[PDB]
Amino acid sequence: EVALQQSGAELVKPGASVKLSCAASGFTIKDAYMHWVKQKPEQGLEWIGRIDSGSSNTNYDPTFKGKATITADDSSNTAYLQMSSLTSEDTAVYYCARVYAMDYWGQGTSVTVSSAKTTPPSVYPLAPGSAAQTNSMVTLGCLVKGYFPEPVTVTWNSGSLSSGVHTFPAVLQSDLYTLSSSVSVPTSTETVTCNVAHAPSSTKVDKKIVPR
Amino acid sequence: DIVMTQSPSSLTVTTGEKVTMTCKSSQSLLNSGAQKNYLTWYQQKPGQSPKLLIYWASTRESGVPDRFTGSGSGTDFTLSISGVQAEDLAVYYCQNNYNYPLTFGAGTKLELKRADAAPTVSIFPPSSEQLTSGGASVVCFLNNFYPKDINVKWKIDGSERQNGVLNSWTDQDSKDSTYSMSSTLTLTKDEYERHNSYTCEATHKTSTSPIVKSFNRNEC
Repeated sequence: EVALQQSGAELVKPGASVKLSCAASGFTIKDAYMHWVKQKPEQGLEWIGRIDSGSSNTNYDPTFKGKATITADDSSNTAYLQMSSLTSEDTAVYYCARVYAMDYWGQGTSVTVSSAKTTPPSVYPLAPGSAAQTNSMVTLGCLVKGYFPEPVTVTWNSGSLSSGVHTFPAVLQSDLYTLSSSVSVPTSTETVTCNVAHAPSSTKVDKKIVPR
Repeated sequence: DIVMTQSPSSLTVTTGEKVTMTCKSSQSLLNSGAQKNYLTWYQQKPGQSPKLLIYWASTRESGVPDRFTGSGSGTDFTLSISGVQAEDLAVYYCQNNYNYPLTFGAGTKLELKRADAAPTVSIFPPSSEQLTSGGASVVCFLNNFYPKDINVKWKIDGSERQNGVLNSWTDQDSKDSTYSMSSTLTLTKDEYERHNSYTCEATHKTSTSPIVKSFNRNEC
């Protein structure tokens, strides 16, 4: 049925060129026109161009001309987006669509351009202290520093802490990211661990936070 | 090209009220033929693709709630969500589907009005391990506050260190319509050890003075 099969994600090195496929179903691309859309991180939506298969037409955005070459294998119902000599700015999500406006957007393929290698994260427990004379609040955290590529998975006590929990965005510190995770617990005495998971490097680390 | 202009980037919305977003354009999107304005209306959410709410300026799409209404004529159009819900908290873009190339606008985001909350600031000295790795980050959690605005300030021994600070902000919360943030000023072991005090100086709307959360390399 009307479906737009993308990829989800791809890590291209810088300078390189990458083609992204987009398998269609429920309709024949041949009798339609695939669109390609660029969504940059934390930014807005922006059109690339669209291959009008049937009439052979395919018009771009002057602001994309050489970089993107939009093609389309009629006998695979896949439409294509070629990305040429990639840079940072080419790092964003690439949508498949049929934006006469229709709704029909694929899943998206996040493309990360980066000369970095899949590096294992570094987990440090932010233990606190500050015991008055019973007079206290309680909150702690974890620090997943430097690893590649995204994403990573922080959980506390394997899913007993959630509310009172927080998990801010992995900021980039030169090809590596760093993610903070905060958990407020009422005053107790026993274990508040931070399980960390990174599928890439095939890593999993459960950092118990013992007081300092 | 046709420039889609839609303000503000964000609009503070109260639950159950009637919000009205606006869009405007350079060329007219009116199609003297069909006589209908070639303007779509999308909504986007963190981790989703856009969703088509209205087309032809005011024609609802199969599944958009009746509480969503299109309007506008010429260059000036609006998205009125009357009876605003929590699922309606998302970004709203207006696109041109009139001419090529296809231009969307920038978006207006809805943030649910909670009531001012003072950040619950906490600072953490580097971990044992953080230091074997020749480095030392000092994390501060400015959790749970309202409104979104607040400026932190780092400083070793009384003097502001505006360097090595990563601030990971956080999109409004669902349950409490609250904000958090994570500023961490990373240093080298010997940078961290050639000093004593470290402070997290949060300036926010609630208090009529700065929030202090200093730690001192040597306390225990």
